[PDB]
Amino acid sequence: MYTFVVRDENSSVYAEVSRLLLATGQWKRLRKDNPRFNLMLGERNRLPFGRLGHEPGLVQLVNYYRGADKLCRKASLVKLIKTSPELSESCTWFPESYVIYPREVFLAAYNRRREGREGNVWILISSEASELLDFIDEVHVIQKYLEKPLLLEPGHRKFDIRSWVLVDHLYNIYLYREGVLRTSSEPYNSLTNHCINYGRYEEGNEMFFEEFNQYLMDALNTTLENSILLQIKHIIRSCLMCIEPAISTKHLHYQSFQLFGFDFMVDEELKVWLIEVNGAPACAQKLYAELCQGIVDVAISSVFPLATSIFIKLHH
Amino acid sequence: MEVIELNKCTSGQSFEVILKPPSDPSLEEIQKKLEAAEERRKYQEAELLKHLAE
Amino acid sequence: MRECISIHVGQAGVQIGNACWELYCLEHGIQPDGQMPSDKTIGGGDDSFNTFFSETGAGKHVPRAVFVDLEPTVIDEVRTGTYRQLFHPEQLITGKEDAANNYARGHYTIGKEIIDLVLDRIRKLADQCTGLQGFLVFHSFGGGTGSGFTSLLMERLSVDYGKKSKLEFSIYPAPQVSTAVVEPYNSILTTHTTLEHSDCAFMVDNEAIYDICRRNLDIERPTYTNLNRLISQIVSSITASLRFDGALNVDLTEFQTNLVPYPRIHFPLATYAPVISAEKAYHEQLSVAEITNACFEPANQMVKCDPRHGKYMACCLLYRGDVVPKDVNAAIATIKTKRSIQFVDWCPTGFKVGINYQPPTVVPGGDLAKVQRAVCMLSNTTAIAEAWARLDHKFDLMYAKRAFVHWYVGEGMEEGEFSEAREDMAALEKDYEEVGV
Amino acid sequence: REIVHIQAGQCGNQIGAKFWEVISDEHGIDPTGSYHGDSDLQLERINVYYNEATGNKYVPRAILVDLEPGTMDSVRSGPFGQIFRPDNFVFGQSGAGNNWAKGHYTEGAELVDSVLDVVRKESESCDCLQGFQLTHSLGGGTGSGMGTLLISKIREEYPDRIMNTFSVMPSPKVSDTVVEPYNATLSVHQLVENTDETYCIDNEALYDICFRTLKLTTPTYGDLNHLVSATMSGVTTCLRFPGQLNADLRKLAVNMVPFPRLHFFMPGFAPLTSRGSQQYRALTVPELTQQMFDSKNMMAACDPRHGRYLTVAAIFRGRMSMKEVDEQMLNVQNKNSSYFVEWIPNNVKTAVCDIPPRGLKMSATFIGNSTAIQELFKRISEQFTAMFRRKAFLHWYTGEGMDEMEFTEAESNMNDLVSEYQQYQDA
Ligand SMILES: Nc1nc2c(ncn2[C@@H]2O[C@H](COP(=O)(O)OP(=O)(O)OP(=O)(O)O)[C@@H](O)[C@H]2O)c(=O)[nH]1
Ligand SMILES: COc1cc(-c2nccc3[nH]c(-c4cccc5c4ccn5C)nc23)cc(OC)c1OC
Ligand SMILES: Nc1ncnc2c1ncn2[C@@H]1O[C@H](COP(=O)(O)OP(=O)(O)CP(=O)(O)O)[C@@H](O)[C@H]1O
Ligand SMILES: Nc1nc2c(ncn2[C@@H]2O[C@H](COP(=O)(O)OP(=O)(O)O)[C@@H](O)[C@H]2O)c(=O)[nH]1
Ligand SMILES: [Ca+2]
Ligand SMILES: [Mg+2]
Ligand SMILES: [Mg+2]
Repeated sequence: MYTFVVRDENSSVYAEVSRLLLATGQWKRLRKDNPRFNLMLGERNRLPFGRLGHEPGLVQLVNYYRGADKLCRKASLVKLIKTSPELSESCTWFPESYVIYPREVFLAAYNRRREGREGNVWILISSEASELLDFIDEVHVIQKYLEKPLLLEPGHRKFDIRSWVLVDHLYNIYLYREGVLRTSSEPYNSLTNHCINYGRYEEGNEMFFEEFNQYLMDALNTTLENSILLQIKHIIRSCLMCIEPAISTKHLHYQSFQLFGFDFMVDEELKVWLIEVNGAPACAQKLYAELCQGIVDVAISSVFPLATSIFIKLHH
Repeated sequence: MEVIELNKCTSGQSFEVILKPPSDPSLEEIQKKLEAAEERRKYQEAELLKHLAE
Repeated sequence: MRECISIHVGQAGVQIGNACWELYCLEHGIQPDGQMPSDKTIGGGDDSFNTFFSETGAGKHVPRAVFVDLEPTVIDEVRTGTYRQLFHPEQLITGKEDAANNYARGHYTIGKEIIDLVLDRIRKLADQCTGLQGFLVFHSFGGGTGSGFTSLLMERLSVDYGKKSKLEFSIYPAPQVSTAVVEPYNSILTTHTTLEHSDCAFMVDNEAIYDICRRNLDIERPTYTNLNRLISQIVSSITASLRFDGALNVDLTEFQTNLVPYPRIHFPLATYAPVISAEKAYHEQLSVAEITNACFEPANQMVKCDPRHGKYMACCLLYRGDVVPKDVNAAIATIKTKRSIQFVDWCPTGFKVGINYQPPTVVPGGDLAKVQRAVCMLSNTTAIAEAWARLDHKFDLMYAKRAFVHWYVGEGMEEGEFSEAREDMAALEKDYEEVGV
Repeated sequence: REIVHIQAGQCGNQIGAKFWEVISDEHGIDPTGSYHGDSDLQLERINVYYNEATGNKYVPRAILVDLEPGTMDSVRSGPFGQIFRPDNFVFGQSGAGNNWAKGHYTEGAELVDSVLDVVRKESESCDCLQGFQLTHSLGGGTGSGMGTLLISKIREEYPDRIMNTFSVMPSPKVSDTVVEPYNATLSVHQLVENTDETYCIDNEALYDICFRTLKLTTPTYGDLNHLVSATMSGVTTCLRFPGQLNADLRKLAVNMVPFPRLHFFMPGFAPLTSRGSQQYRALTVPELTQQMFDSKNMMAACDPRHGRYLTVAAIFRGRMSMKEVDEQMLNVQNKNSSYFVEWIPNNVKTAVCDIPPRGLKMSATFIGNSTAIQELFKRISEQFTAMFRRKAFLHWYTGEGMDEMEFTEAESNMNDLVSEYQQYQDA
């Protein structure tokens, strides 16, 4: 029997996972503060990483990577990309982004394109620097709004892509084969959060990958793999590998795995851009069972065994 | 980077290497605390002996 | 030449001191009888080793050391051991019945009956010192004696020698080798009462020594002897600068200067490589670079914690054996590229290096093999606060119920002292968290 | 660090005799008091229970106490009768008639100072006396009433020493008289307040073990006492043989008793051994560890699954791998972490001793401070109230000076004890 503890009751994903682990009959859930756990589905905030891996006779795993927040908070993510050499200063796949605290770097580059007539619409989206900058004072990230998003028809709709990525204790990088396409139901006028019509063109403003592949073929004469997914695999891999020496638990007294959500926007020229990385992502309702079983298979049961895969290994 | 203040001798050497620059109670009070604990201990002992006398 | 006095308190202190003084005697070529032929200056001197030994008219070299246990069983083995002639009887002070794992019995009740005698033997040592610089105090956090009588002794030394440095070698409690359920209580209490009295403290988590023994020495069930021989290697690394020629960490003041910029944050992490089994038949000798790089693996630290998620305020490397500066700076330049080493903005990202050409000395019939080169790193990283968080959480679990509290109150203590010590610890964790994020 | 042993009453003296028999065979001391064994280990801590006499003879530090002469004449006639210091037989003549009042207020008051004189004369010749050990039942009169009187006196004279009792609890299955629930309840009031550790040996449990487990159809008191003496040797192994721990009464108390009145331990033994029946297959360490935590091996009839362990101490005896013992112990705690309180971290201590008990190559003794012990006290409380609500059999006590009030107070204190144990069962 294995033992495990839940300490984030909001996590839909790890609710799923704890239910699966229970229904294997080889896992038992403990009281939230029993230290004698094999596995910690831990909190989102102030997770007590200094307490793991000090229980004699207990292999401990946790579903978060200490340090990963530096990829999953807008300001720190931008910082990391600019400052780290693996990301090469201005790499090709991040929008121009700046940290301004509620300024000098923003003006120097932005006024060049305000003078050069090239579209100067950074992002709460405005074109006058003062209008949004002074408004933010009422930390924020100032990013270039890609004014040429990809046209999606019928409907002329803007969209974003979420891919779910699992990093296991060995630092394998697994991309879930099913990604999601969060569509905007209303057309675009020269924000796609499902939290903000809905349902006209496809169920719940969620377009899946088989469907989006067929659209890309029929409309644009290409494959999802070739046009978009290669760039997505390149970005996921470059990001996770920049921070590997800072977060890897290879020689540690406890072990980390973590599920990440990578958010991309594709422009009109079929180039892929990284919006944000999320450390606590929510799966799509159709995909919950499959992805959560995959977590159990490759992150949890790989360490705590019992007695074709749904992931692509991004090789490093 | 920059190696500084190297000192040698027949047992070894020492040096610094730099890579980046930067951006009480008295005896009186002790005896007071200890004796207060003493009085508390002797008082509890007396409460015991009183209970036993009852 | 300024003298240093060693004080070993309770069982852990006494047995670790044993291990250290035997190692020191092997290192300085001093025999089990107190004779050092190496010493041509007969009867005295002001040599570096004289920091730790005094000389008699009969050529006997005598530890500037006092052993102090509230019960006689352990110090009596010191009295009938291989090194019986080494110590003058007065140096070995023993009580009669112990502190029963109770901080308050060791501090208050049994403590006050022996504190004055200890202080007078310590003054008998101090009066044979031309220029005392301070004391090295060896003790456990979790014992009754090591906890309570140590904090009492520390307060008194502060008053009798207010100008002398005091360094701690402190054993942090680990359930694998544990002796009492209340050890978190004793730990918090003694830390809170000793803090302002202690200039630099080297913490040793019995968990870390234990796993090091099992993993790197292939010993399934480490005894105290294994743990203490290894511990004395690290201690000797840390004190060799006081017993030998060099320019780095030459007095106890320089330990605070180089390692402790803030007085409260005075717990430097020790890391030590290589720990290689004497039973390993074929062993490949590790390079300067391999052992320097081992210094940034947690599995070699005296306390398991993750320095990547903290900041550095200081960093020393003490090498012993075949080492040369060019190889050290080469290893450092390699490591900075590949590892997460962040300092505080108000400190220099730099390393203070100290090299002693003579390889680490090993006790014959031990578990450690000879190596051509070893290193002991002393880093003041905020990540050591992980130990405090652990301790404090355990303390909180018990204290929420006042479990065992009555044992303390029953020796004269007040519940208030518990809450006071815990608030001090919470402060300490907050200071660490501020410096480190 | 010497211990002074004291056995009082019929039951007191029988289990005590069996204890001294057992550990005297362990330490290689014959009935004439001479050492005829094969290891220095057997003497390294012989001072804890024996004094040295002329000619290198060993004499138990044991005071034998009764209000009747019968049982103690039986002890003298017994196989190890001659090993006891004759001066240390202190007896009255009238008896206590299974009556707590007689033991505590009338017949035992006459005798108690004489007992205390023999105590004193054993303490004065003790380099550093840790404390006292009492064996007695709680359902009769001498052991119950006079034993608790003695415990109160001794606490008066030696307030800073450890008081330790092995206390047989009464049960209707093994019952001499209907007034045992009275004698026990009065007794528990005393034990709650003047002892640091009390091993709750329940006669019910001993009977069930003898019946169900050892397949003895009609168990005597001798069989029940074989079990008690096994458990007592096991519990005291660490005082009597040297280990990594360097064991003593006070540190055991500190480590076992989070709250002063909750100091009543469930003992257990494994493997369960019938008298004389030889055990040919030694047990594996997993086996000792599963059995030792089995309810069928508990000497107090409580179901440990009905409560939570506050603290646990376990003692393994024999040549075995300490690695495997740690593995299995950690194993039990981690597989049943529900039944161990989480607000006392690392609340299970394990010691080992190389020397095994006579007859076995592998054995394990268990000392549990579980809240489930409330069951035992509840049982006595029920039996008590069933009579007391009709003031039945009270004349035996009021005739000796006692008043109904003292009974109501005793009942009330025990019900309080049950409430505390319950309080921490849900914390
Ligand atoms: N590393 C190491 N730890 C030890 C040694 N001896 C005891 N300990 C640890 O010390 C802690 C308990 O402190 P002790 O020194 O044994 O207690 P004490 O100072 O002798 O205090 P009392 O006996 O209670 O009066 C436990 O956590 C043990 O793990 C030792 O020789 N080496
Ligand atoms: C007098 O007899 C004995 C004494 C000792 C003992 N002696 C010295 C220090 C100790 N620390 C702990 C000890 C340490 C940590 C947790 C503990 C204990 C005890 C119970 N929990 C939960 N136990 C100790 C041990 C014995 O059995 C394990 C024993 O036999 C019954
Ligand atoms: N440079 C850019 N060009 C085009 N759209 C952009 C953009 N930067 C952000 N967006 C849009 O902003 C929307 C929401 O902003 P953002 O990426 O900061 O949070 P999010 O989409 O990941 C949801 P949440 O913040 O709740 O996790 C995205 O759906 C995306 O369409
Ligand atoms: N296990 C065991 N229990 C006993 C023995 N003798 C008596 N008892 C129990 O002790 C109680 C009677 O106490 P007893 O010692 O005979 O009374 P006392 O001698 O006047 O103090 C009853 O509950 C009996 O079941 C014995 O030899 N072994
Ligand atoms: Ca000299
Ligand atoms: Mg001790
Ligand atoms: Mg009878």
